[PDB]
Amino acid sequence: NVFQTRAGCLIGAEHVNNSYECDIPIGAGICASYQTSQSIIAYTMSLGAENSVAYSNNSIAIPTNFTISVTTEILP
Amino acid sequence: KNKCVNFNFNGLTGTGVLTESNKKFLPFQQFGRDIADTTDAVRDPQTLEILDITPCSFGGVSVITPGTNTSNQVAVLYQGVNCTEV
Amino acid sequence: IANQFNSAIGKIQDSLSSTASALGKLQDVVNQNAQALNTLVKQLSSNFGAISSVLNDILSRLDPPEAEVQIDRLITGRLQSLQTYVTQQLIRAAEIRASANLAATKMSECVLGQSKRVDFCGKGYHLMSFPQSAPHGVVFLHVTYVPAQEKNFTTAPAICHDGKAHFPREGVFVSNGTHWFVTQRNFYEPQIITTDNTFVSGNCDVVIGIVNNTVYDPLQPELDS
Amino acid sequence: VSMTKTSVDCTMYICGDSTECSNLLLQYGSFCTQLNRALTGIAVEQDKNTQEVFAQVKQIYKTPPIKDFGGFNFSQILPDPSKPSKRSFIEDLLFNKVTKFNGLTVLPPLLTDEMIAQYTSALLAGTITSGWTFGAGAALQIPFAMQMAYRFNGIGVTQNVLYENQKLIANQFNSAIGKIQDSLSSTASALGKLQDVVNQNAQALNTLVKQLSSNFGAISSVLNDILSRLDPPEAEVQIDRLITGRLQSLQTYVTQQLIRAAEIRASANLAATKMSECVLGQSKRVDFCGKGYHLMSFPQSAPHGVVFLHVTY
Amino acid sequence: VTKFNGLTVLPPLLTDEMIAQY
Amino acid sequence: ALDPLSETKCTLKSFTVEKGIYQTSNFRVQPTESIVRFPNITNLCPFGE
Repeated sequence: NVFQTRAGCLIGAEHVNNSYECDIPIGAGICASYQTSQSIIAYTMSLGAENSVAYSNNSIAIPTNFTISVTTEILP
Repeated sequence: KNKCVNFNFNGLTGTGVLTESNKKFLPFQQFGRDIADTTDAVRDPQTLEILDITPCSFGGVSVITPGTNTSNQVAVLYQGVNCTEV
Repeated sequence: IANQFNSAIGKIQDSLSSTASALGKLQDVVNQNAQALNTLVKQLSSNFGAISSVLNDILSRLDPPEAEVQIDRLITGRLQSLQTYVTQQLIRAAEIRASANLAATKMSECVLGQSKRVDFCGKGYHLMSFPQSAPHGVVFLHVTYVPAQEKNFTTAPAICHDGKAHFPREGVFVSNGTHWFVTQRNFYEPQIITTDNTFVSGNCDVVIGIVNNTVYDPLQPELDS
Repeated sequence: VSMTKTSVDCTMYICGDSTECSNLLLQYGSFCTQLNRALTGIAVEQDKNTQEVFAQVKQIYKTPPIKDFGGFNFSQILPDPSKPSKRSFIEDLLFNKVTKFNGLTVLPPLLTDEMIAQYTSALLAGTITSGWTFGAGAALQIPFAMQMAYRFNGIGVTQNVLYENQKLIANQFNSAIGKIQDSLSSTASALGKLQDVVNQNAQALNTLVKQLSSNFGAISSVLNDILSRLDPPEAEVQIDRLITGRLQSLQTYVTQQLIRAAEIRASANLAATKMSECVLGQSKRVDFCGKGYHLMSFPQSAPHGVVFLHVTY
Repeated sequence: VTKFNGLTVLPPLLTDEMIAQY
Repeated sequence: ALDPLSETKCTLKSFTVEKGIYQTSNFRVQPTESIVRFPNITNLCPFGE
């Protein structure tokens, strides 16, 4: 498990082509996580799912329902 | 004990209030230390007892007074301590 | 709205009770102060180039002129320790004063009144907020309006009836595939197209994408009756 | 937004390859350890700025293959897939105009430039199709012609102006974007605000290295020379002078970085605030999004920063 | 959410009760 | 040393004392007496013999 990155040589991490959400930040868009017989793995940070919004001159979306959400914010 | 004094025990010195604590030193341990590596306790070299070191009362002196043109009355405030000198 | 709100407050109690790391922003302030104090004290045990860190030890060994040389090293180094401590406290104080100004701003825009700023009071359209006391800080519970379910509709920029383009006074024009309805952007509430819901501007030969429909005039049955 | 991440080693800087010098450094306590923890925190904060700023969205948005913008031409602002790296024609200019062994380590950023462009593309593609909705909730597609109509009704202009003058607004907008490309290409000083950040870090690093050449009252600056000349007890006198001064050099560098770190974080909070008010939604604040009544803004990636193109009425 | 060398901890101006009454 | 009011004037380096609270000194308690406790002096050699 000896691989190279832009940050430097990383030993003890398996390279997974699949992109996941960043858990342990490393650098150069690379992050590590403990997952599946589980071991440390290296992967490219995923920026989130790709959403293609249907767009047309005659097309529009009107919300049919709503939800009341409560957000918690903390400040010192 | 129970007074502010300058104590010299074996090769250690210091100033503070000595009081009997509940701490227990192992037979070979003459004195303890704090997280900061400061001595919080000692064991009597002669007898067998444990004494905690409480620093003698200290704090800031704050003067509460109105404007000079108002009155010269002053109120002394000893911070971080109970009433002692008076 | 009574069930969604009450159910939401319940999740706040469960999240804060189960998850203790949500307050880590405040715990950092406590940890930073502890490290600074622990560090400042432990520097007293350092020699700073002196023979020993204890003052009485140097005074009880070296001669008066020789001791002053070693005592000066302790005074010099310990003096630098205070400068490092005070320097960090002043810098960290700037970070706290910046957060305090932010907290005072939110209470005004979020808590006291209703804020139109985008994502200042949190995601969604802000309604009102609840201030809550927290150690060395404050907590804000922001009630927001988040749209949930939507449906794709057919829209047109304007309607043409008598030859003059009609524009919505409020809302937008939508259609289910048969008749054109007026509706608000935040919710779907079909409303008949009428002279009261639309405004007459220009002609039908300008607007691009204008469509033809029947604009209902409530005055027609009144005059016929 | 972000500043160069630097990790300074207080062991190598003060004492090069020296055992005696190292033992004398331990007498000064945690100074070495503390100076490293401070810089470590600064490097972490630089990554927080990008997260709190560049990424305002949890999803990636893309434009449809059929492009109807209602007369506007976004080809300049949107990324070009023909390029090897994903960037727009404006970002291409933004990146071009803006550009050791003593124990100074340059830490790589957590977020690559390509990923930053993907954040910008998501914000750009979102505003086009979804308008102001995607930021406040689920993505709601709206025809762009109606989007500008609502943005004029917000500033007090009846939307009838758009539909009638739509052709004129298409020429003024496209002509305006063309001036942005000409200005950024001809004028290289528009980004000077970003160049000052690069120059500031360079001067601090250069100065820190030049201090090694100073004697600090010692006979010689080189440690091997002192070890190869004076006796063991005599060398300690000269080595202490070098350590004392070099210690102050690190304190000066670190102190200067923490101060500048407070300046960059203040600007980062402004960038995050503008993206929310100016980019995602429409801001009613006066002259916050720039002169004139704000309509909508285009985020654009720039080195160690971000550019905002504010369309106003 | 939760010395002897002359470091003094100053008490706050307003007690936890007062801030709760705000 | 006349009174606390004068200590305020000497702390502020001014003859006029403004309304407010000011710290003019640091209170500290000095030790009353010196205490000495050492191990027993026993285990002498027979040097007198």
